[PDB]
Amino acid sequence: PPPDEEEQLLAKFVFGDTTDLQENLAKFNADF
Amino acid sequence: VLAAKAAVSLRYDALAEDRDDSGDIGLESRAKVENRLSQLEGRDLRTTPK
Amino acid sequence: SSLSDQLAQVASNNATVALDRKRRQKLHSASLIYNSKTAATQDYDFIFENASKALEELSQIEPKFAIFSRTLFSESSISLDRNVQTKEEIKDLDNAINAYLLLASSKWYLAPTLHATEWLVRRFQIHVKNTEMLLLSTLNYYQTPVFKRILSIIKLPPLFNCLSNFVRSEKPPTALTMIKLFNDMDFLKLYTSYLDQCIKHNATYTNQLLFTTCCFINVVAFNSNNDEKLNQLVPILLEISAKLLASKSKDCQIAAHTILVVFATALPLKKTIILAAMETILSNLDAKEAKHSALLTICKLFQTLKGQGNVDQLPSKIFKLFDSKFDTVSILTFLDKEDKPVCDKFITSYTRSIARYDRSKLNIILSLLKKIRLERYEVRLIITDLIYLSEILEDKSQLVELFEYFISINEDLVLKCLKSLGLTGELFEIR
Repeated sequence: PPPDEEEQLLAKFVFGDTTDLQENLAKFNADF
Repeated sequence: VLAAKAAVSLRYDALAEDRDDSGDIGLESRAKVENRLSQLEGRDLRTTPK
Repeated sequence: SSLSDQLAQVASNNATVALDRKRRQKLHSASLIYNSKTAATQDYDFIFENASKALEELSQIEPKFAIFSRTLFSESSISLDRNVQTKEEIKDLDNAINAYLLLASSKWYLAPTLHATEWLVRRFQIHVKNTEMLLLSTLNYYQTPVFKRILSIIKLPPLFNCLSNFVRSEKPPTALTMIKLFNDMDFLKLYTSYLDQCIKHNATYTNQLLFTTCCFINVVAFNSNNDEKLNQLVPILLEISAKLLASKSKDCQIAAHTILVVFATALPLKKTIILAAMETILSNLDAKEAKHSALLTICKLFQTLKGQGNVDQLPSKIFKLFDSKFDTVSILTFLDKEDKPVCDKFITSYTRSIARYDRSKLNIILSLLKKIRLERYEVRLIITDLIYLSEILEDKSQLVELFEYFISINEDLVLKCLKSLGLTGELFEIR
């Protein structure tokens, strides 16, 4: 019984999840 | 500086029988007056430390 | 050290971490538009909604700012303060902030940029936490009062120390302060680290770039006497010129061109360094608008030097690169300009390089040599190599018209070098 991503998508806003947000913080270097 | 160049400009206008009537000598003056102004604001009376 | 200085250092370690509530009403109350009584009473969410309200218009101007909505202007990116993060996370935060700063450096006349970066000032303390990129991305706007506001808010680093009298000032910082800011050496290592960062990221726009060349050029203006300070100033400017020419951009090309022009005209480099300059200039001369500048660069460049081998022929790689990026008839058009700028030391050096590798277009040389009144030794030094191509290259009618022109103009000069090399009647026995 896994979560989906769309229940994870409201969990990511509701649980205060920053790990995906830290991923996008750590994602990019010289993107052009 | 303007009152200087005014004497150079007015007498270019009041005392020239052949005349372009086109404002060049006044603009030749105003370019240098603006350049004195731009050199003058370039200076600063403060202390600029390194 | 003293205790007090060892403890005021811990102020610098925690200048943004507000512990007492007065430290919050100091640390939150400074921002880019709002007065500090109204800036004191701003909720984070209220500032972020204005941040997105400017950021959406910015992202719609160009899509490259859309990615900071994914990370920096995320709705989840409100509660996170910097000091709660690890330094390895803080490095990526600074990476995002820096890449945003050189990006918005172009768009800074817009009140969208002022309303967007003010939240970043207030959410990430970038007036204090990363102020070197804040100032280096926004250094050219020194007349604009948005920057003048920014000066009253930035914790000034030691590298930007000319403006220690200009934080919380009325009148804007003057043009001479930009030179005295740039007249330091290690400041220039920061400006390389800015411009080289903008080159690989290809975020290089014209107005700031013109301010770059006007500052670097004024540095070599200020170092016209300090030749030893100039000799430690070659590594900082010629690196910026070289890495500038690796750009696709053409304004960057003419920027590096101005750098090389004013640098060679202020300090005579070695000839081989000017050959390196020619290789880097011509090896990226692609677009049209840089060619008119770049021709005058070499026109200045070969005039800036003097020595043994002053007008010697170019290397075959250099000459073939030059005759790829220009034609013959490019210079045949250019020498017949009414501006007619003095490329005197270049033509007499380049015709020899025609006369050794190519030798196919000396009618072109006849056209070339009637165009410009050259220098005295120069024409003689061309005529010696043409004596060499009389002797070893098989004699042809192009060279006959060449030397008939050279008897029409300065026959006695030909007589003197012929008394130096060969004989006179033997030159009649040539053709």
